[PDB]
Amino acid sequence: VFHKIRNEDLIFNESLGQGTFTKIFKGVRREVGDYGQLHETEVLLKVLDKAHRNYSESFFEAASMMSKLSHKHLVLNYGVCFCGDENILVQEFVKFGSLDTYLKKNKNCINILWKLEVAKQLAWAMHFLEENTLIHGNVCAKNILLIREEDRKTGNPPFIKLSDPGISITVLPKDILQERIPWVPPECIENPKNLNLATDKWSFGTTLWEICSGGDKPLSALDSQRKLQFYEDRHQLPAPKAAELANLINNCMDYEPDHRPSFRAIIRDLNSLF
Ligand SMILES: Cc1cccc(Nc2nc(N)nc(CSc3nccn3C)n2)c1
Repeated sequence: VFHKIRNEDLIFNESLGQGTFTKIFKGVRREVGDYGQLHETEVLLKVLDKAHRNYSESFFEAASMMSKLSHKHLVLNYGVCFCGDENILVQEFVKFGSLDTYLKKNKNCINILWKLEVAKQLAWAMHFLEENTLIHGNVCAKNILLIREEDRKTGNPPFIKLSDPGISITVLPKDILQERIPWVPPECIENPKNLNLATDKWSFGTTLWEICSGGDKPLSALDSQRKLQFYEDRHQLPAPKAAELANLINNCMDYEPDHRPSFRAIIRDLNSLF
């Protein structure tokens, strides 16, 4: 159960746009920290309308279940504000934000070894979730958060976290799932009840395609109906220009869910590209 944060300890400063049925803000939380020190902590606030009850329950149950598994590559949620007509997730503010925007802002001037390190870190997060049999269900580059940039002097790589899962595709409207092709796997387009650990292997492949493509969105030129035809004709994504990960992408985006490799196997594969 999330720690309850009082509305009077939350300051909303900047509107940052929308997620899927969420409104996003930057703000500050006033809190008591270690040694009793009084802090004003930068937070990322995700607002859900309590009138969308099924969506809010799904969102917060997913955030809560993943925050029960503390891990270096999983986002920190500080708690929640049951804030009148809205329920608000109070999350850590990750300094460099979403990875797809970061890669665009850096004009894909990122070397393959950087991409390999981020891919390995996500794979280790996903292996942890797999070992815990916890489905994330919305793995994508917008949900990879860059804590720190590479530091060439120390040799330290970039460091990422995986963000909260959001509303489950088992409750979302079908038209939203189709818009989310090719992150949502073919079996879930056929029936959202096919959500499974295998779902995250597919979406991991799509996310590696994003990373290798400098934050482009696959199939962006296709409307929903052509995205369904993509899957009907069982096509595979084009190799990214950073084609070093094309084989892994295709191996994870296997139309047969039971053939998608374990994250332990994915990590070994990534290591062998060094
Ligand atoms: C540089 C910068 C700019 C904006 C936000 C951050 N920090 C951040 N921290 C967290 N925890 N999560 C996210 C993604 S939330 C989302 N969904 C839809 C839109 N936005 C913004 N960004 C950093």
